[PDB]
Amino acid sequence: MLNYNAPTDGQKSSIDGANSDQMQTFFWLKKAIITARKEQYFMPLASVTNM
Amino acid sequence: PKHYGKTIKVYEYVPLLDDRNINDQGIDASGATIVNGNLYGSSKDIGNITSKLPLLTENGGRVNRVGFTRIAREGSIHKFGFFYEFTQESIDFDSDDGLMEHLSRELMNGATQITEAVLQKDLLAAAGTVLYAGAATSDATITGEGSTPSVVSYKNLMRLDQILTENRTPTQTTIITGSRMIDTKVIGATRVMYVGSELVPELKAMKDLFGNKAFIETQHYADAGTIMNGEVGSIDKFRIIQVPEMLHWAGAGAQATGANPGYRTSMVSGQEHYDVYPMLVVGDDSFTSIGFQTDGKSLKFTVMTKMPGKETADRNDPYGETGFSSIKWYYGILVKRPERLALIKTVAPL
Amino acid sequence: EHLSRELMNGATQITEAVLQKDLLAAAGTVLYAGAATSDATITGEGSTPSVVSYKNLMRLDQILTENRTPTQTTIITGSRMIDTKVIGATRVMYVGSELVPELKAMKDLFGNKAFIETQHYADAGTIMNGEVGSIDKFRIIQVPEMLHWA
Amino acid sequence: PKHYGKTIKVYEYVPLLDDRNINDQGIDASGATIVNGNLYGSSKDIGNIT
Amino acid sequence: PELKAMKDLFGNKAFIETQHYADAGTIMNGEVGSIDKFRIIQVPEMLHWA
Repeated sequence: MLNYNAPTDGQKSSIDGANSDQMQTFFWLKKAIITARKEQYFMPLASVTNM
Repeated sequence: PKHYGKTIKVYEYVPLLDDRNINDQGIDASGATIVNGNLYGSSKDIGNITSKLPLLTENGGRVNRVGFTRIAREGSIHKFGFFYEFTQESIDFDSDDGLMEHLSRELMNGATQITEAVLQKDLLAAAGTVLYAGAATSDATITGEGSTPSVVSYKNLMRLDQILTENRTPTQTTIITGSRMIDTKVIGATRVMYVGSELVPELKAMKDLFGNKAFIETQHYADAGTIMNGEVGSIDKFRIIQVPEMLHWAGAGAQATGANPGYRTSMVSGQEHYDVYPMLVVGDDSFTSIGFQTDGKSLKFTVMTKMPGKETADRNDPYGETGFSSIKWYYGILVKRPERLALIKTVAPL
Repeated sequence: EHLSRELMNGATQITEAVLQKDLLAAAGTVLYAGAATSDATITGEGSTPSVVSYKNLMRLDQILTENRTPTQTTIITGSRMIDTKVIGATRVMYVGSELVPELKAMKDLFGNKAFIETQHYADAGTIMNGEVGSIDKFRIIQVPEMLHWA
Repeated sequence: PKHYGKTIKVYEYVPLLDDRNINDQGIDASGATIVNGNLYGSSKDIGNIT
Repeated sequence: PELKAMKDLFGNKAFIETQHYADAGTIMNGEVGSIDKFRIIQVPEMLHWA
């Protein structure tokens, strides 16, 4: 039987030969995880003097 | 979607100043090449910061250079199913009608329970932040005998809270201010933690730093507060939820001698070993489910039923006296931020 | 877009660190916990470890009172709700994340607990950002990015 | 009711995943016959479930 | 009496009499108190094995 076994691992699909492999094995979300800016406590305390 | 394999991947972008950002683009203030690109890692030393500060003269050429990095994640899906079969005489001559309804109901309930267990074990396996009670460093080192038994304590919960706060994990709940009724006390807990039914007595026996009772039951703060489903109490900053079907590792602990003071044990290969219990904490946006042709749901169940008759007639059975029923589904999980999952492994009293 | 965002975030963080280290360097009144008289004399092993205690905070408040430093906060009187305590903390203190367990485990002169959590006085009071509690005259504020000598 | 003797009887249907469910209709994932029909009893062991 | 002499995990009094929670609650007939999560009812004619 023609089987899709585990192309990512050592196993290969039944239809694929010695010189072939699957073009698309995974899927991409396109939405990246990001980290927010740190908070700062000391900056609001300062008062500005013009130079 | 279809025709894309059985895997989903995603990128994560590391900030500039973390230790995970490793590269060779660095150039220090003197202009010489340097090993690390980021100015300084997650280091709070004043000496290191002073040494590695970016300073400029009037003419600044090729003085300070930086770099960046990104990380990738992945997850996969699997397939499950089971079935049963019967005859026509068993249905026609049986004492009570409606047996098929009972069988179908039990089949569906079993399927749902198996789905829940499969999800829970994956969540337990994929935990990122792990603490071991006592002096243990792994599952095999967990024991209830010796100078330091592997039992959860107040300081372990405090350390878990400190780590979660450091990871910038969001808080689930809000604090509770007191009411006017006598014998009612305040509880400032802001996170939710799930425990099994076996660990509750040990939590009840816990004491805080000053020897007072640490486990506050729900009847104390039921007024002026909202009680979650299955909640049993609150310790420190966590609110305890009791899950009926919480799983555990049996026999994963160290070998048990005759000096056992009353903790649960199990027999593995003719030898007695201790048990390990999860004490799980799940943060917000930690994971997501993968749905394959589920119409926007986590699970979709497919059921096929064939009754006895001409459709079941075959070469092996020319009369067609058999039938069956089956059910199957797809499941998979993707973990985005593993650090938001927390776990505390400990033994439980008998 | 990602590169520019991370660049700006790093710039802001660096400026915050520089301001904090300058403020720490420019301190006028300095107390050393324990019997230490300098950084090299600070130690954790011996008859008297150099760990903060109640008397050090009392001395700091006394020195600030002698200096005629203005007060930041007013006291809090009791509330009607059960299990609510009164606090007369008057000044604001910034500590790192590492010192919080030590502050929580600290006890006063007579053996009782000194640290008072925010849940007790949240009613009939205002809670500042990143505040863990109040000890004696000071209200403790936890700053994630506090710098330490190593 | 009258004319039915002196005895009353009823049924109770046990769930699929109980330990009281003892039967011979069992085939494992490999395909070989096994003693127990229910997948697993009231066992919370992760190893056994896996 | 044996229930009244019982001690809890910390060594304090486990038994709680009805006069404490008679207000803001309904006292069942024959109730003498409460221990843990059970409400104790005293039956005059409880039988025993001798």
